[PDB]
Amino acid sequence: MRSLFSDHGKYVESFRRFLNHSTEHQCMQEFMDKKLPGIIGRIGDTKSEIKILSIGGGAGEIDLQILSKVQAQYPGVCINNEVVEPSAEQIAKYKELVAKTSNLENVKFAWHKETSSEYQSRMLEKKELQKWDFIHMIQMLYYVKDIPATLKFFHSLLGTNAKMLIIVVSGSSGWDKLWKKYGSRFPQDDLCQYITSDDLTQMLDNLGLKYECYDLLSTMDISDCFIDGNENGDLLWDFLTETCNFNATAPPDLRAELGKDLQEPEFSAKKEGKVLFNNTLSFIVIEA
Ligand SMILES: Cc1nc(N)nc(N)c1-c1ccc(Cl)c(Cl)c1
Ligand SMILES: CN(C)CCCCSC(=N)N
Repeated sequence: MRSLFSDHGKYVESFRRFLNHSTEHQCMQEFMDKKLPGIIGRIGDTKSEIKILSIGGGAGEIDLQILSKVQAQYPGVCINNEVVEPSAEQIAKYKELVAKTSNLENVKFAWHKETSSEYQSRMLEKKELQKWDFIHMIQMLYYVKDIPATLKFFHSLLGTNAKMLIIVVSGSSGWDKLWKKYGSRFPQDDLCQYITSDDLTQMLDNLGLKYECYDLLSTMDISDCFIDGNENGDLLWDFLTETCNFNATAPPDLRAELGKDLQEPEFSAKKEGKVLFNNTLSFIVIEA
């Protein structure tokens, strides 16, 4: 039983089934349209340049939505958007997207193929720390080894009136229930750990930082998960379990258990002839 984190194989294909089967994207887009404006309201006050740091930037969809809200709030102001991302593949697509968008003149990008850790250490070696007006870590803390040091570090880079935004699954989502109850019966991949908003808020309370946490409901249609032999439903099985071919490798005593739970009022809600795994997201805003 190997971790789906296999890398650029079943991972990607399973991920895709996750996107085209959940409101993951719409959920974040809804937050950027209704809450982001208020949040970035003063990050550029008194400045002739706005510095934005994207950790785990990814492909850039949401990144681009963020810039747009920042731009309408600060017409004419140059923006400097740096991106910290380890995967060349992700960087390639991010670049492609930029070259197709046309409202990006006052915006200059720079991409760095490295991890947030390499960034952290490599920046602790130079001179004094460069400050940022806005930093964001969207769905990537799962891949960080030392979360506390990471949160203390990046918070120390926040300039005057600056804000840091972080997004992970909610402590009240199905994932939370899925990991607590079956977390150890799933392949241990030291490349990623389980993290919910509960864990994050406790680490933030302990670090003594001031934050605000908003939850927003999202779902993942796992209807194909109850249709024996459904090849797509099997795909979702791999993403959830973080295991390749979960259906054909997992103890008959394991899956048999999951079936009953992936339907309970804690894991998923049922309606319209559908089963919707709870994908609630958390948006934490950390003040400088
Ligand atoms: C929920 C989730 N959501 C997103 N947007 N990306 C992910 N990579 C995960 C995920 C899936 C399985 C495990 Cl084991 C862990 Cl740590 C994280
Ligand atoms: C979707 N998934 C393959 C990989 C994401 C890694 C961003 S890692 C970082 N900045 N330490």
